[PDB]
Amino acid sequence: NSVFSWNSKIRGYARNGQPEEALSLYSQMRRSGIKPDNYTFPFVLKACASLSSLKEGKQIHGHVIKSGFESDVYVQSALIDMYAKCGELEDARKVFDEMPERNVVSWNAMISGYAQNGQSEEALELFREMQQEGIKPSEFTFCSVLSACASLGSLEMGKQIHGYVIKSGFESIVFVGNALIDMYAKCGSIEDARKVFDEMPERTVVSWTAMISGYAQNGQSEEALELFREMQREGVKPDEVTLPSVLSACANLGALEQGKQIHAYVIKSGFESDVFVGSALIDMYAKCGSIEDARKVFDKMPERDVVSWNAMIAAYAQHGHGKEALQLFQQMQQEGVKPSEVTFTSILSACSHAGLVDEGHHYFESMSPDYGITPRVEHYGCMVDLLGRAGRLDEAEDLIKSMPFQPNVVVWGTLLGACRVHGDVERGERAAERILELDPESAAPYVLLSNIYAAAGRWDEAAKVRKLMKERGVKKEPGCSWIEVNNKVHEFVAGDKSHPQTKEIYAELERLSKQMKEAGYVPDTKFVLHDVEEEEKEQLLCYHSEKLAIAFGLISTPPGTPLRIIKNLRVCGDCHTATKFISKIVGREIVVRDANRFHHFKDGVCSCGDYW
RNA sequence: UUACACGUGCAAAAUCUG
Ligand SMILES: [Zn+2]
Ligand SMILES: [Zn+2]
Repeated sequence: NSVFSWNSKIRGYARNGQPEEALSLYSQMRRSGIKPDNYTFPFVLKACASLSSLKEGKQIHGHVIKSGFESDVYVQSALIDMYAKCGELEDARKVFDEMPERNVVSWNAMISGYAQNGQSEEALELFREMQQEGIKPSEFTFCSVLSACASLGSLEMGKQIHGYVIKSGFESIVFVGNALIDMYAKCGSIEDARKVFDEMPERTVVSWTAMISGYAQNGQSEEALELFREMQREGVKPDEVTLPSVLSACANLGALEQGKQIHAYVIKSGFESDVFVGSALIDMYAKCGSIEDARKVFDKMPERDVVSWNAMIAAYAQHGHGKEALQLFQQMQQEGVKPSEVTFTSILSACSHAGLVDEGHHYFESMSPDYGITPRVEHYGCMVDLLGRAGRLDEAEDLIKSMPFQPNVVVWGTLLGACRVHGDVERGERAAERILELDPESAAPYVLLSNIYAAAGRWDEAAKVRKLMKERGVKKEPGCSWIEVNNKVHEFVAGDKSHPQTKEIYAELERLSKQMKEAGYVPDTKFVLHDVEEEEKEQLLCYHSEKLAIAFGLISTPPGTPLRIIKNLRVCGDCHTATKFISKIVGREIVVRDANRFHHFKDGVCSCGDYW
């Protein structure tokens, strides 16, 4: 044929997404005796960068040398991109440094090469050199350096780039705007991200995903879910990257139903084999009270990274299956998956909630010797949690002081919560004091100390701690348990008499306590922390938040149906005993969550073995 | 005049009285 005919065929396949066809035609063209020129090399090199075929890229680079195209800006810039997309920033920089003449694209190719290979600062440094040479940026430049800002978190740098974008007339480019959304979220300004998102003239799925990820990562899970529904309302179809962030919001909200819907979408749309989708699925099921479904997703997973293992390890940890979490960590090492810091936080949390004191000390002490993992403040908080639940409050406080980190509200709150369980009034005062200096607005140290005093019979003291809370304007979030029945969650506080079906819920509670009394249940009043006679103390135990949520569940669901209840507070001992009696009385498996840990009541016992 | 583009999931604690 001709060089034009060969170039047009190669050009078509290189930009269409058929890099091997472009390279096969390159070989046939060379065998044919047709000499490729500067209109062949950029598209053939583009195909190499697409396939990351470094060996062929150097082969074509050799052809460029022999053909005498070393001074061509198009050929050299394609060489920069090829080496950069092949993970060879050194050779990409050597091409860039030796170009006798470059343009914006050659600068963009090198800057994108740095930013795309975990090299965000050398990208910004080259971008700053670009101003000193008076090179006008393009939409590609601003899109690439905004991705570097997002990775580094420099908001003031990105604020300057956003301004430069507007002054350069690129604010309506969908790529540039998508970068601004991701940058602003990753830099801590979710509001500036929403402003760019709202003012956008055109929004792809990347636009909706970057906004939703920014919300779910920032705690606003109700809003990421609302934008997911609004995205479907506008006819935008989520890809395989949208659902992981969406499922992470379902896990935070206990939206077991919602998360089930996404799983059906995942099956229908062929995303079932994606690691991110699988890791988000096991995390969703676990945080929603279904360790069984979480294990099923982990089993069927065709491929697993360290996050998929860490998610299932944290799944067992949160559900009190400490031993099972430790078997998984061993198969991780046998299957050649190195443990991260997130791995050790999860297995240490598993040992804490399951009482594996010996094993918890082993993995913690062996975390840095036998593994490159160095201790974060989260691993020490796990140890304070482990010792606190084992009753070793002296070792817990001594670890807090000797900690190579500055103590926080979590690590002292762990000790304070443990003092509540074991009745250490003195240590409770000390722990509550250190929390108030760290944060004076947290209502937890007040109610905790008020509960500690009231448990000790120090009513006058407890009244003053409650008095001091009301005068400092400290507001506490109501302890409540909710239960999803027919896609409608149902919130219940202790002694709640505001529910529509209150009289049938309470009559059910009366019928239940009748059977519980015959089964041998005797409520103790030492667990009631109110200075009230015995007649109302047993009545107060009867109407706790989860006891209302159970009573509503078994009057609105068929008999024998498993019930799930999510609370924001730890269950007391007598209510843990009462739910054990209820589990066999009603013939159901009742899954109740504390602040984080899950209980499983079945056939008259709980999976925690009365250790939580 | 070719070449250069953006979005990912897994981290320890506490509120039974709002
Ligand atoms: Zn209770
Ligand atoms: Zn239990």
